Amino acid sequence: EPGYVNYTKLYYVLSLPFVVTDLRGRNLRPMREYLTVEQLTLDFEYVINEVIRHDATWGHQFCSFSDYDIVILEVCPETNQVLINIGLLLLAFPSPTLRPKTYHTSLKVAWDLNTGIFETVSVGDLTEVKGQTSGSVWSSYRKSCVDMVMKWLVPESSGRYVNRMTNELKVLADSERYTWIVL
Amino acid sequence: MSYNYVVTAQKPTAVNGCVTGHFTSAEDLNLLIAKNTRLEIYVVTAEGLRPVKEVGMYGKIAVMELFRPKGESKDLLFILTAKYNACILEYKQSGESIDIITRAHGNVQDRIGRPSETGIIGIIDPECRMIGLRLYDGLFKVIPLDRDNKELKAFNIRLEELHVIDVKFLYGCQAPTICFVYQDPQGRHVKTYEVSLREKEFNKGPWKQENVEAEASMVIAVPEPFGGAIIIGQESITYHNGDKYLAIAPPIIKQSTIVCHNRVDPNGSRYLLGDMEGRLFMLLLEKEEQMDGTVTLKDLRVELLGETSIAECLTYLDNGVVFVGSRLGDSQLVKLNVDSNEQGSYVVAMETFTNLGPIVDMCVQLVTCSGAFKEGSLRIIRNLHIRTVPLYESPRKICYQEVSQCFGVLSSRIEVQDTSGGTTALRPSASTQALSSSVSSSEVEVHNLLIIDQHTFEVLHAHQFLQNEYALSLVSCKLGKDPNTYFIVGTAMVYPEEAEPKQGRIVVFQYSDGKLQTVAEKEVKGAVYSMVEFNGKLLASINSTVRLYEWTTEKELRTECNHYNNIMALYLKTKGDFILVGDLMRSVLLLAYKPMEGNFEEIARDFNPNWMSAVEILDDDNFLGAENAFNLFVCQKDSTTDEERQHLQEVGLFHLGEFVNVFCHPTQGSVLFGTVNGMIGLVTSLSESWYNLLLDMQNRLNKVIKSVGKIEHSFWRSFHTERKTEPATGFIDGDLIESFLDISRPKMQEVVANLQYDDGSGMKREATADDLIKVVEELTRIH
Amino acid sequence: DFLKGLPVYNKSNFSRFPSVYLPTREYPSEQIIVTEKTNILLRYLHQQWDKKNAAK
Amino acid sequence: EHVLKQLERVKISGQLSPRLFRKLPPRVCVSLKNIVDEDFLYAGHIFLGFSKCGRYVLSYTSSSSFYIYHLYWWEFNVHSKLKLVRQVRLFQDEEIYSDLYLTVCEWPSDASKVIVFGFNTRSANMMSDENHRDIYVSTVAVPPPGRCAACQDASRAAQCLRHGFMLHTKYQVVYPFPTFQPAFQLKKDQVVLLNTSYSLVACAVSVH
Amino acid sequence: GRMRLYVGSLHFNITEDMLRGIFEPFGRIESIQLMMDSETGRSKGYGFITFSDSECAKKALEQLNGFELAGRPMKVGHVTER
Ligand SMILES: Cc1ccc(NS(=O)(=O)c2cccc(C#N)c2)c2[nH]cc(C#N)c12
Ligand SMILES: [Zn+2]
Repeated sequence: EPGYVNYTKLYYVLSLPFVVTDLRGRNLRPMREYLTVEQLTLDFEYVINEVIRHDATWGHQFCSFSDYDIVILEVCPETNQVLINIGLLLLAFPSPTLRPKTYHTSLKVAWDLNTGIFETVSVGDLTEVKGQTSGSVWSSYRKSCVDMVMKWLVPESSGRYVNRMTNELKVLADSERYTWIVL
Repeated sequence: MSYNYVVTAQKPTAVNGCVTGHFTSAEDLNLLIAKNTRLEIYVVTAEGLRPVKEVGMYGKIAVMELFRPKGESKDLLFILTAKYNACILEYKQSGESIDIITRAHGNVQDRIGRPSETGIIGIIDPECRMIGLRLYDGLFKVIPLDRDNKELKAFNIRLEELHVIDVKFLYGCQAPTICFVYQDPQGRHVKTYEVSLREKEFNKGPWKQENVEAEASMVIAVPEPFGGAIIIGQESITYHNGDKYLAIAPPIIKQSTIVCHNRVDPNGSRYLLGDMEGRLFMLLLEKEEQMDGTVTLKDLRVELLGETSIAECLTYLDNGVVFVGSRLGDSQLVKLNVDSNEQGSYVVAMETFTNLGPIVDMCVQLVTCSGAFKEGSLRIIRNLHIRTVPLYESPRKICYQEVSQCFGVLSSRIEVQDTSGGTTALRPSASTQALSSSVSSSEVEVHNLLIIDQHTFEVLHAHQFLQNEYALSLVSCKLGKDPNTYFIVGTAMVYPEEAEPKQGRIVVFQYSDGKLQTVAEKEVKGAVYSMVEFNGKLLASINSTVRLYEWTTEKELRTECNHYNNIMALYLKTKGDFILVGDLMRSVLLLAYKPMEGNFEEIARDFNPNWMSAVEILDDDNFLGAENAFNLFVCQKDSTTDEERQHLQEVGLFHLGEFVNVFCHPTQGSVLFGTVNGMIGLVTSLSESWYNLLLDMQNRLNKVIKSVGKIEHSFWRSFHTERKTEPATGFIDGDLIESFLDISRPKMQEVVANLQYDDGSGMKREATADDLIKVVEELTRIH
Repeated sequence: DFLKGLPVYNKSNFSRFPSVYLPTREYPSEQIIVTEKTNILLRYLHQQWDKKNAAK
Repeated sequence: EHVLKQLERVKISGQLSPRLFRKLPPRVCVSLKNIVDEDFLYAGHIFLGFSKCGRYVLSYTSSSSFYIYHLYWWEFNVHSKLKLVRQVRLFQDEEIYSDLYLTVCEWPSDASKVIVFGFNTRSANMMSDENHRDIYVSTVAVPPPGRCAACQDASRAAQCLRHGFMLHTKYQVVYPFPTFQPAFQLKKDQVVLLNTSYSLVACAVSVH
Repeated sequence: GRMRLYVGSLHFNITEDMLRGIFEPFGRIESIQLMMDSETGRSKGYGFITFSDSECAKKALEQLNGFELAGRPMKVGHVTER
């Protein structure tokens, strides 16, 4: 139902573009009459403008936003909720204490995957970027996201770990069976 | 397809927990005992303990606490199972009718969160404001205790301290306050937090964090007027309460770790402390009355009372009587008296309760290697009739030698490194009290092979192995074309510098004229974990290699073939030319010895992650496994492509609820098993039709038989690990089906209602109560 | 000695010196135990932003 | 703490878990050289490690104006040679003119599929373009664990949809370049959260 | 010119992807290698980040050296390149 959400569903048997195929190369059969692909989108641009309009106290002094950086803070598979932090470079007039200034802020937003509906959980204070470069601000922003996830880091079970493998490694370990492959 | 039936021969005997309180009536002083899944309720009467009722919970009892919220005339019981089933139970008696009411229940498991190292901890606030649960690292679960609401909405609070050792709720606090010992890279520390039900968060604790002893292992919440907390370590005992900080470092406690405590006096003036060696102490809190009415703690004193069984838990009862709940030995009722006896002890045993656990090995009528340390014994079980043979040291392995009319028992005793040259024993035991003894050629564990008479169980001979040599495996058999029967021992060299064994021996002994003669020795480059007679050859597993040895006419072991694809080949079982290999970390595998090839052939392997405890061959095509998560599983050859034949399928799954250390050989076959809790069970095979009838009967019994705490039987017996949860398959709970004979006649008719089904090799029956009574009665005769 | 004067709930308890419970079809409950579904980080941020909303 | 002292504790406690053997050294160490097939020496595979169950060991190929990527499944059996099970062509009908930093991931409970995230240091067009970056993501089905009734139905040397499908997608990201967060992106089984710098897309692939 | 930096005094749970996210906004990175313990199976707390541009690496050091990432003050410096 909302304008910020877009959902697409496609079925197969023998927005982002999908080149669904078999192990050989055949592009299968794209139809809606088996494989099931789902695509739930969340437009950052819409969310930012919506949260500033209704949930930012400083919303009246806002002019326009420039770049934005989205860092996921939490994924709850039981409640199907994605907690995203929205780093934002914007233009706004200051308090009556004008002249338009560049500021940086953080917008925490909870995104429901069952409904597709987002909810705002935090609106940051407008902090001035005085002669700090674009890289300076995004580095400090991400550093705060890292800081938070580490602060709230609760150890997960053995069996619920996301395995991540990459080689540009001395040993390939099978932790659970205390087996190493020495390279 | 494989169909199995599991039934209990002997219920668990080890005591995991015990609490005192007023559960049955406000007047009755009760004793509640937890024996794994079993809850025993007693009334402390003039005669001792009057049993009230024993209830089997559909779960391993992890938390057992009595509490009285305001408005209750009697204490309510809180129980949490190993599967995270939480319940508040109320005892109700109406004349001769007895009922255990489930006041509230639910599962308090989290999908996130990893089980904590020091396990599930369950604490109740003194003012019954809430229940505190430490289930996972990083999280503290709080169940609010509100009586005027449909649901008890439990919540998690983040704990920065990811490694908590022990926690308790403090007394005399305006705000519910937890006091806990935690570990971090800077050591161990004691910290407090106030618990806010309104904000669903922690607030700054009443007193500052204090640094504690490196091995500070338990917290004691001292009641009013003292208040505060006692922290017990390896070398010290401290008291903390805001301003106050008392510390005693008594040398008495240094030798052994204190592992249990029990409040004697309601005001916390005296506590009983039990250590790993079975020593019993009295912790004394000396008070000072203040003029403002309050009482302050002036000093701490510990005094040794005597010796009891190695206590898992202690509970003071009434009139100087203490219940000693033992896990490694027999449970006791001990009397405390002010006048010391002949040895100077203030503790006198009143009663002894047989505990078969841990069954670390057994023989077949049944002979087990029971208990550990000073509680080490042999137990002879037949038609149940139990005979106990005290060893006063750890029995490890047992084997029977019919031709010598004796048993071979591997055992270990603790000796201490003193001011003098070598080491000396602390207590007399089987290995030091044998009729005759020998020593090998060419604190610490001293390993021995004991020759014990099959009739008297007298220690005929004790052979001591080399300095730092551990005896791991044992067989009694005849090898090759040699007519003689030998006691074969597999060893490992355990040094106080290295972690993994890189040296060991296979030693062939012959017992004759009351003495043991070393026939042959074979050096290995690792630990000889398991050995099995295999078609007149010796099958042995050294670290990660399974090896076949031939016995020459020259009385020597000659290696024939090797299989190297293992991580830790700990368990071996054979049937004909087939070998079932059990790995500590890599599930199971099937090998085949190829006689005309003189080598092994890797037939099939179970590709499932499983940390094995024991294995057994049911038949040529069905293999039984028991793992670390207390489940049983059955592997079958996939019944075709070579890759498909190389894959063992787990066709049977069942949550046993016990840790199996040994398997040994209507229904077909009898595999008896020994567990850590001293429970003894039987596994047997069923036909497809027998299974189908008994499974329908289980579903019908579950609709009629009620569960305490409202735990579903199906949930309880579901195969469960940290990786997966699956409903039990191809397994019948014999205990559940046997309970049909114990239900009333009107309830039997509702169970067998519109039941015919029964396809006894062909067509359908028409089942009555009497038809099934005859079925269940024949099944009770299997054990 | 400090082993004299042990607790006495009743003197008539040790001076002198179990049936299986098969719950028959009978089920009267009272309450259920449930766990808070919502994440602890979300709950906290919800809690802090709702306190900022109260800040009049 | 000696392994045998640790093992004895197990027998009398019934407490056997990997988070107890945590501090002890590996039980088995085998060199890659002694388990790798000699015909794959000239191939130049890049070994990635073990799948969550110790059954498989994965590797990739960065074969060559354009680059072609391949994902391999090797059957592991401690000292035995690795046996090749599955070889798939990553990022179908996609011409990559720069060597990608690829990462193979696995879901918490779903052992049916794997995800391959490959990205270049900076996008192109021939000439390196500083404002863009190319993200390539492939969802590949893992080989069947045992005998499969649907797989048995074959006309050539093959695999059913459940145990033999592939999914491909490509997207351009802008400054600040979105962070790679593999643990959160795959926290929900069968969903990949993809930050396209303009939107976050929830991608669910499931076979019924 | 091409410059390589030394990043140290890091929290052991800081990932290569986290380091990439923190350093990437200053300029293009050719390579990042966070040093891992073979025996622990966890970060050593140090690594090397190689920017395509020397002036971009200079600003990354100026803005990140001595500043706390997860409570630990980060040590960003230069390297031999000889
Ligand atoms: C802020 C942040 C959080 C998490 C990850 N990666 S992750 O999702 O794989 C993850 C999640 C939780 C803990 C760990 C660990 N150790 C890893 C990040 N990668 C780059 C980031 C930036 N800036 C970043
Ligand atoms: Zn298939």
